[PDB]
Amino acid sequence: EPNDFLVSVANQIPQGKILCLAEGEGRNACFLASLGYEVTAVDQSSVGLAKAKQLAQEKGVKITTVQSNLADFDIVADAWEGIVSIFCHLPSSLRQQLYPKVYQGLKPGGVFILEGFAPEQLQYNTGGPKDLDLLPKLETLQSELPSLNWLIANNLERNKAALIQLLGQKLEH
Repeated sequence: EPNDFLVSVANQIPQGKILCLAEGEGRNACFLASLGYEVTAVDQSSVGLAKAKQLAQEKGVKITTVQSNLADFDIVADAWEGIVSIFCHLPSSLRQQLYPKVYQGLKPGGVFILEGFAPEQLQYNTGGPKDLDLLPKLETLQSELPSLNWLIANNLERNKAALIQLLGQKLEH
């Protein structure tokens, strides 16, 4: 059961290396790997990364390059066709550090996909962080990756959850 938004925009990611931020599970990574991508699942819990490998072995995908945490993590510039952040919530101070490396890590034409709780999610009891610092508005996230071409930018509310969905593509030279 991979993320529905991710399965909906998978066709927008050029074949190549895809990096999943704090993907823990392995359902999104294995889902993408089943499409022909070279995925690197990065998570902090060795218990999750270990279960990610097992799911890969069962789903028949030789793609699950595990990793560590995100705090002191850096990605090689122009090396990824896609970088996915599904419900990967971080404090403003950390997004200010990460996102710039995310923008630079993306090859021209590569995409950045995000799905997470909107600030109004605080009015619901269906999950997500309580600190508004980890719940930036859709426009604030966009300003953290300004040079990207936003193919999709949705603010959704159902009542139940408040979500933001983004698909940003790095321009061609």
